[PDB]
Amino acid sequence: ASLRDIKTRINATKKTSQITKAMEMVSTSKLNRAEQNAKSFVPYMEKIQEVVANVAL
Amino acid sequence: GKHVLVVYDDLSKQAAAYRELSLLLRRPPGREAYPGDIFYLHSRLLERAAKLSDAKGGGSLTALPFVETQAGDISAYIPTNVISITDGQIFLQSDLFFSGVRPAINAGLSVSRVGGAAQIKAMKK
Repeated sequence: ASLRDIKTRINATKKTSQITKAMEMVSTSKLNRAEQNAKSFVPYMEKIQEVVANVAL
Repeated sequence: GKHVLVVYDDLSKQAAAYRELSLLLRRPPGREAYPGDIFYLHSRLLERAAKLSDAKGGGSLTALPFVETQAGDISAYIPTNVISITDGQIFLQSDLFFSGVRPAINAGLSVSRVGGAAQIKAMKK
């Protein structure tokens, strides 16, 4: 094809790469903040389950 | 004092014919083997379209030259020369053509330096 043909597709793909990288960074920060709630939840579930371990038997 | 519309179908083919004549007459060529005075030729042709003043009768002539490119290369020599002369350009694109958009005016690239002054008030609104 032509240089004119190639340049447009290169531009589009570079913009796509930019957008994908930005979304990857955002998801990384979201995952980091998401694990905290699981950390907070574990003690509650364990403390209820240990009471169940004798109440429900 | 009348108004005339003139359409030139292939300035590219006219330029090809003039290039052939120049090379047969053995004049030195420029880039893409075209003679150096092709721009003079086309400018002398096109700049004869004008809107005359009221003292001259008020007649006018508008021109619509056509230029054909190969695989969308608008940086070529004849397209650049013709673009640098005319007041505006309209680009028709095959990718728009086959996706259903006919006519294929690409509004993003098309330019008109005489916009607004050439439209009625309702259209301008």
